[PDB]
Amino acid sequence: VLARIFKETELRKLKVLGSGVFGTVHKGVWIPEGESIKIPVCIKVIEDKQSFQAVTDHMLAIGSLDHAHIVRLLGLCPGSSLQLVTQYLPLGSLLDHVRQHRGALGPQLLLNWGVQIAKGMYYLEEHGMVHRNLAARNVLLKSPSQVQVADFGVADLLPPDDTPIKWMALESIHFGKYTHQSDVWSYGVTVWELMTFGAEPYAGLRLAEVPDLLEKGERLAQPQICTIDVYMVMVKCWMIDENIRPTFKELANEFTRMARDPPRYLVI
Ligand SMILES: Nc1ncnc2c1ncn2[C@@H]1O[C@H](COP(=O)(O)OP(=O)(O)NP(=O)(O)O)[C@@H](O)[C@H]1O
Ligand SMILES: [Mg+2]
Repeated sequence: VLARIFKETELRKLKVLGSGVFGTVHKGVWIPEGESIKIPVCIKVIEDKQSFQAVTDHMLAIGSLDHAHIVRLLGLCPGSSLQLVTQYLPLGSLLDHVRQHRGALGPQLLLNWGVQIAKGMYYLEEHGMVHRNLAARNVLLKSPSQVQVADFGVADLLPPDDTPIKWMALESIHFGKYTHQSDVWSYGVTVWELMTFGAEPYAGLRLAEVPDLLEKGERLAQPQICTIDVYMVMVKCWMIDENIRPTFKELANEFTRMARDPPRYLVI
C-alpha cells in the first residue's frame, strides 16, 4: 500500500499520443538518479478544470496495484497538474487492434482476451478498486497475445463534474453511483466491442435516447460471430438488477470454459 513519487526532473515528454475524458497521454522518457539512462514511459496529464499538489489516499490505492493483466502505475508526480506515469506499450489499444486485423484474429486468441480482461478486473475487485471507465480503448496490448486493463480509478481523482455514457450501467447514469457491479456492465459492452471487431456501441443514436432504449430492454444487438451462449454472457452484464449480474469470478470461468474448444462458441 504505497506509490512512488517522481521528481519533475526525472520525467521528460517527447510526443503527445492523444487525450480522453480526463487527461492527455504523452510518450516520454524517464531519467533517474542524475546519470543518463533512457526508459520509455507513458505520461498522462490530469488537471482540475484545485491543484494536485498533495497525494490523496486514492492516489496510493491506484499506485499499490500490480497484476499480470493490469497496466501498473509505476509512479506519480504531483504539481499544478497530476502526472500519471505508466510503461509504454507500442502495440497500443485493443480497440484499434481489432479494427485493423478484425476477423483474421484467432477465435482462440480472441477468447483468451475475454479471460485476460476478467482476471485483471477480478484483481481490481479483490483490492476493492472500482475502475469506473472500462472500455476497449482502455484495454491495451502488452504483448501480441497479452492484454492489460488500463485507466482504472482515474475518474475518482476529480470532483463530480460533467462519451463513457455508452459504457455506463443504468444506475450509474441515473444515480451517479459506481460499484464493482457497474463495471461488470462496462465489461459487457467491452466484450461486445471485441466481438464486433471494434464496432461503435449504439451507433448513430442520440445520447439522450440511450437511457430509454436499454431501459425498454432492447439492449445491444447480437454480434455476427457470437453463438447465443457467448451472447448471453454479455446479456447478464446488462441486467437492471446488479445482484444478478455476474461476478468477474464467473466471467473468468465461462470464457475459459469456452476457450477449451474455441470454434464451438465463435465462428468467422
Ligand atoms: N501505456 C500506454 N502506452 C501506449 N499508449 C497509451 C498508454 N496509455 C494510454 N495510451 C494511449 O493514449 C491515448 C489517449 O489516452 P486517454 O487520455 O486515456 O484517452 P482514451 O484512452 O482514448 N479514452 P479515455 O480513457 O476514456 O480518456 C489513447 O490512444 C491510448 O491508447
Ligand atoms: Mg484511456
